[PDB]
Amino acid sequence: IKKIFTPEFRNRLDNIIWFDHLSTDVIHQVVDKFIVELQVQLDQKGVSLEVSQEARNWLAEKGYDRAMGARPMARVIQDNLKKPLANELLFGSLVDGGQVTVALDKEKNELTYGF
Amino acid sequence: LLRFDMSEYMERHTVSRLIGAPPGYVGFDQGGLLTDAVIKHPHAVLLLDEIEKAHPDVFNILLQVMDNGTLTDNNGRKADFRNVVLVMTTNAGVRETERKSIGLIHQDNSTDAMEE
Amino acid sequence: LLRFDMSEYMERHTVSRLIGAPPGYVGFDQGGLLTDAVIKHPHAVLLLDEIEKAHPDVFNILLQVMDNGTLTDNNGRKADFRNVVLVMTTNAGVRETERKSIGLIHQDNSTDAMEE
Amino acid sequence: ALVPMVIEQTSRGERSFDIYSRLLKERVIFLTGQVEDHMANLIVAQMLFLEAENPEKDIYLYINSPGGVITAGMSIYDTMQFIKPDVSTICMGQAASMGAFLLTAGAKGKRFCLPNSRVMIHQPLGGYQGQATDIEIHAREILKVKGRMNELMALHTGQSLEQIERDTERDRFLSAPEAVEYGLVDSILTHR
Amino acid sequence: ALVPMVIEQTSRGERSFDIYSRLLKERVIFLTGQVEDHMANLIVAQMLFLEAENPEKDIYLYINSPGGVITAGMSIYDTMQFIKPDVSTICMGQAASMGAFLLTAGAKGKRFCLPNSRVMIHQPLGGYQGQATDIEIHAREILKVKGRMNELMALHTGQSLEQIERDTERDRFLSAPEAVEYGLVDSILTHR
Amino acid sequence: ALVPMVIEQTSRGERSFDIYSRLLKERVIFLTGQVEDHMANLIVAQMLFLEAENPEKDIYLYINSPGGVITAGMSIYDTMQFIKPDVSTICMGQAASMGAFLLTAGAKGKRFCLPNSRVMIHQPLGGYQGQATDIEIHAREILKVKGRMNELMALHTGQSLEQIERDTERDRFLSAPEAVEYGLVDSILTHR
Amino acid sequence: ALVPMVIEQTSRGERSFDIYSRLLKERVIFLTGQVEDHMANLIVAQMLFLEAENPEKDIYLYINSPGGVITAGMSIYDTMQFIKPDVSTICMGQAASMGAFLLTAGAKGKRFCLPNSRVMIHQPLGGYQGQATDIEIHAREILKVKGRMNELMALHTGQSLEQIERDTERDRFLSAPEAVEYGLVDSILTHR
Amino acid sequence: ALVPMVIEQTSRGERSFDIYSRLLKERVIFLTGQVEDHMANLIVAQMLFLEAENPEKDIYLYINSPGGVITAGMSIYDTMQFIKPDVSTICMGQAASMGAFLLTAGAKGKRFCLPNSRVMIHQPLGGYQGQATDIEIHAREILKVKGRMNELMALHTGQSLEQIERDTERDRFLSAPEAVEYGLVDSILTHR
Amino acid sequence: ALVPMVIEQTSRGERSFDIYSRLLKERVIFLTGQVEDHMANLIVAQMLFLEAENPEKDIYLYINSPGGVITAGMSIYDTMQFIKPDVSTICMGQAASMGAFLLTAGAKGKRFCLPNSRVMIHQPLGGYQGQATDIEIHAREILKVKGRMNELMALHTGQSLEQIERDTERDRFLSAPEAVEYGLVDSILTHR
Repeated sequence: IKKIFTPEFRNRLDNIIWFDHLSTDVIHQVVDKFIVELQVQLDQKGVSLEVSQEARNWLAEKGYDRAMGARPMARVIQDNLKKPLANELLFGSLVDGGQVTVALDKEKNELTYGF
Repeated sequence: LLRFDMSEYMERHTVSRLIGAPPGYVGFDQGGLLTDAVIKHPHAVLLLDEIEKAHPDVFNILLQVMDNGTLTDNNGRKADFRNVVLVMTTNAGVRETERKSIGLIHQDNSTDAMEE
Repeated sequence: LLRFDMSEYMERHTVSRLIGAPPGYVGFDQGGLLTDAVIKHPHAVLLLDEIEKAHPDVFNILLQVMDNGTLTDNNGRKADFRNVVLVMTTNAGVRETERKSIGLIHQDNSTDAMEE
Repeated sequence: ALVPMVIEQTSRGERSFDIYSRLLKERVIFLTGQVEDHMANLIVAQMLFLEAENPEKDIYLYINSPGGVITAGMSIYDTMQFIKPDVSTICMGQAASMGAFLLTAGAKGKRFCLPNSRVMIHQPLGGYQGQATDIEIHAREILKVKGRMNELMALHTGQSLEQIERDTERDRFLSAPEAVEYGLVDSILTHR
Repeated sequence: ALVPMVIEQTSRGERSFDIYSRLLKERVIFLTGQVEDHMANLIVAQMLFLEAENPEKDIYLYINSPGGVITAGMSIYDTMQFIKPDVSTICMGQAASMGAFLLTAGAKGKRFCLPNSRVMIHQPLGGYQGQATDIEIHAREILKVKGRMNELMALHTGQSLEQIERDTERDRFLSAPEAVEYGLVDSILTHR
Repeated sequence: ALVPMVIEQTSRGERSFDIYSRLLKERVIFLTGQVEDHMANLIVAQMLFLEAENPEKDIYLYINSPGGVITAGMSIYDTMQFIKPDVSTICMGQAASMGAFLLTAGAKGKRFCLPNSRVMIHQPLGGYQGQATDIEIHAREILKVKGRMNELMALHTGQSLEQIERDTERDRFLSAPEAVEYGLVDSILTHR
Repeated sequence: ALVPMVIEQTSRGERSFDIYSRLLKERVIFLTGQVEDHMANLIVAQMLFLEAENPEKDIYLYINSPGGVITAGMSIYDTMQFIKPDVSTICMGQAASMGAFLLTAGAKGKRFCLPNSRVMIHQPLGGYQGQATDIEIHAREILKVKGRMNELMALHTGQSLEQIERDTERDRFLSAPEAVEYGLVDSILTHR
Repeated sequence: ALVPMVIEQTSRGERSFDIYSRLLKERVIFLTGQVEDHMANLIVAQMLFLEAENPEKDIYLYINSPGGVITAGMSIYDTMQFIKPDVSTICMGQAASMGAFLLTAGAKGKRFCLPNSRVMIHQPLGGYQGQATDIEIHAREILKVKGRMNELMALHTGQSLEQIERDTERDRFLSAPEAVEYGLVDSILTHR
Repeated sequence: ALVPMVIEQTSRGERSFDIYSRLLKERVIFLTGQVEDHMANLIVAQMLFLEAENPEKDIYLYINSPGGVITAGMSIYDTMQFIKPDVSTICMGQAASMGAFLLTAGAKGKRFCLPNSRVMIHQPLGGYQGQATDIEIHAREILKVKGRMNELMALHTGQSLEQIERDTERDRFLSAPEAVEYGLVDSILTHR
């Protein structure tokens, strides 16, 4: 920053706020807000989603990357949950709304629910 | 008081903007940020901050002004430095004494800032 | 009297400063420091200090001036030197006659004010 | 190419560096072969050099050595105990005699050795020729050194002094797991 | 001109590089001559360097050597196992004794030798002079090492331990096709 | 200057190279003196380097040597067969023993020698000391090598195997015209 | 790479310097091994060089030496007294015989040694062969030298001359705490 | 790094010189070791070089040597007298035999020695094997040299020739104050 | 730092030359030590180099040597006579045997020696072992050489041939003033 912004600019700021990298505890909190956003979208279709705690801990681990902040968490959730939901919403069992839950396997698989 | 920060005149392009060189000047008759400042206020004091950061072309334009009292604008107009005082600063002469030496016994790294 | 200090032209990218940058480049609006000076003042004495430092590309320009009296600037204008006196100064052969050869028997130490 | 060159990029780099200098930049020092005076003199210079560059970071010392001169080895020992940053010692190959002595002198909790390494310890050797009076003087000095080395072993390993005294009577060989159990090292590195 | 220079091109380069540094850059390490402490120490430094530059690519080790010191050879062995990328070993000329041991230590599926090469294996050598008490101590240590080397051969080759012990009592020579059948290498390179 | 360099302009410069590096650049490798491990190791590095630079052009190998170690010599032989571009060998001075073997191993139609050269061939030498049991083991290994070398001579020269065996019983010297007739080389260079 | 390179930032920040030169720049000189003429001449050149660089700053001399030639050592002894800035001497490893003599010659109040070091002192050695008359001449000179060094020890340590005389009759060994009490050093350095 | 590098500023500041070259620049030359032909050929070149650099300034010669070959010493001896600027000789350590000869030959008023140094003088040595006729020729030549050396000593020291002749019969040792009173040196340097 | 560096300013100012190259540039060549083939070969290259640099200026040859091989020395002799500019030889220290021969071979009027130097001349040495027939051949050749060397001495010095033969029967020593009278040199240099 010091090499880009000359003193005339820097000396007139109230401050420079440095933001840090996200920790793994933060990731667990991040997963929860993303799961909530997913549920809001599902409410619009009449679908109730219940993700287990184990499934959350699993996703939190899969998406952690200290160097990329929270953006990978969004990708992980989209890839693991939005994907199979999309198939059911369009062609199958969730066309008319329904119940979805997710359990974690001993094999580290997402045991998605019937509907 | 007229002021310029030399760290902003560190690169060759910015140097021509300051000078008011026929090419590479500010606006159409800036010119010459330096020439203008010394035309508008001929008896002023000119302060150049942190001068070791200036591009060598700045360093040389200042030497030329020190020798003849004038700076020529891109439009042929001239600044008159015969009534001004040039104050140049720099925080380099004391940076060496901030160093900690090697060895089982640390020594006194005080230096002669004038030599620096 | 026009004065240029050749110590300011010891690097290849500096020659264009005297003539002007070609079309399309930053720096184009310089008519050439040298070519503007001798267009404005056709009758003058031109002094080039320390010609024993100029980058070789500089010498290649002077050859045209000395032989035919003229340079073309970057806008195609002719700088006419057919009315000026060119003085180049140097201390090139000086450190060649203040020394004697190394050895027990001295060699001629004067006939050098010319090989250097 | 007894020692190859490596290339790295930085600012305008470029810059090529003998592979051992390349590693000195990472705060890695190797100690190999016999411990003597010229070698030891050089290692001490490297440690002072790293201490000055950054007093707050660890220095890694790789040890692979059959033993050597005690005086030279003590020069290294005292510097390691003086300089501010921790020195973490890693044993590969072997650490015998004076080599083992320096291995245990690293920062507590940071003494580590590879799984197929060997550590061997034993009382100091010496000798002398001359008048019976001079033999006495020299015998007393070697015994004092033996005593001092045992105290330092007990201090760094946690063993009682008498246990140290018995165990160095004759060459004692320890496998990596034995070095851990005995207290010469804290742990064994396995795979990254 | 013991070692010639080669010139490569990049962006601005140019860049001239001792032919062996030119190959280190391609992740190729050569191991020749007797295995000893100073040379082994250098091989280890080269492997750590390459591991850091790109942890995701293989390192190729060219082996041509008569044997050497076990302790020094073990440092190489442990580093190969510790570091992340696979190390693929290639045998040309000969791999005898400790050289043969390191050859089989490469990544499974990637051990290869040229068709006119030779591999030879045998139990370790050693000796000692001293009091009967010291002789016993040293005799036990060499036997422990012999046992350990046999376990590692069996592990890497797939032979039972008993078969390994029988086959190393005396020097055993294997031609390249024999090394393949026995399990020391996976395959023979022929023509590109 | 214990060795000669040379200046050359390509573009930007120029450029200054030890005379041997100057010739490596033209795809010329020199093999002189005894064949041993360190020198053989270097020749292989040069051949791999040239193969990569341009797989479609011949590599020229100049041979002038009295002989040497078979193991080292075989690593050269195998690389020459493995790499894609032809290797054309030229003999000057002498090609004796292992040197002659490598000479005939070059690309067919491209083996050439100078008119005042000499090429000698013979069965391999060796020896051993030890228990009668160890003697048997080592004796059989040298005999296997002898048999293998004869097969390769027969393959490359076109002579029957029996004829090769008879001719290597004792040192056999051939003049350049005989090397051509016998089949060790294809032709004799005379004047440009 | 017996001696590694280090790099330091300045203005340009390009320069690299052999680690020993890097230390000379910081006014650190090492004295190790036997004291002889070529070594001593180099140390004196370094001190004259530093004196010229800055007459107002201390020079640190690190000593680790078994002893040596008196004549050579005395050229260091006198240089240290002749040059303007103080020389602070630090003993690590050992300072024996002539090494001890130079150690105590450092600036008063600035003579320090590490805690596990050793200092040993003793009357000078010498010898000769020749005619009885030459033997007398040479014997007188060695005795004068002994007397002179005895006077300098008393001057620098504060001991009476007679006490010094008795203490150098036979090898006398002093531990770091004894060197402090005796008066050879002023203090023991412990931790940064 | 046997000889350290030093860096100095100028304009650009790109100056890196071994410490001895750095001191030559200040007009300081050192003479150490035996006086022989290759060494006392470098000193002559250095003095001629400095003479040209500045004919009006002093050259400092540090002498610390046991003696040597008369011929080699004489080329130095004559050059010092031939060249225009004064050469000031300083004795440190020892100046024995031919070394003392050169010490006293420096510019008058500028011959100085450090206080704990030693100077020793004695008639020249030599020898021969051969026929009685050749022995006579060689015996005469050494005697002429002895005579010439004595005249030069008397000239430079101010002693009568007879006194010089009586004092060099057997190894004569002089302490620094004795050399001053005798006339070999003008004074004793104490502190800068 | 066996040979120091010197710096010279020109135009740009970057010149760093080993002190001996610095003097070659001033047309000064130094001949010291034994005369043999490799060294003689270098002296010739330097003279041819200077001849081409400027055919109209003198070359100075400094001589300090005990003698050497006649065959090697004669190649210097012939080059000196062949090339165009005068070679002026200066004798310092000593010029014995072949050294003296080359000394007198310099340009007339330009042979000069320092006042405390020595010149020595003698008939050539040699020897042989073999059959009586071979002994005769080798004896004849050495005698022809003796003859030729005497003719050249007489030619260059002005002494009659008979006088030269009588004077070289046994080692003859000449002081600088005698060399002048005899005719080996033209004059004695004294002071600047």
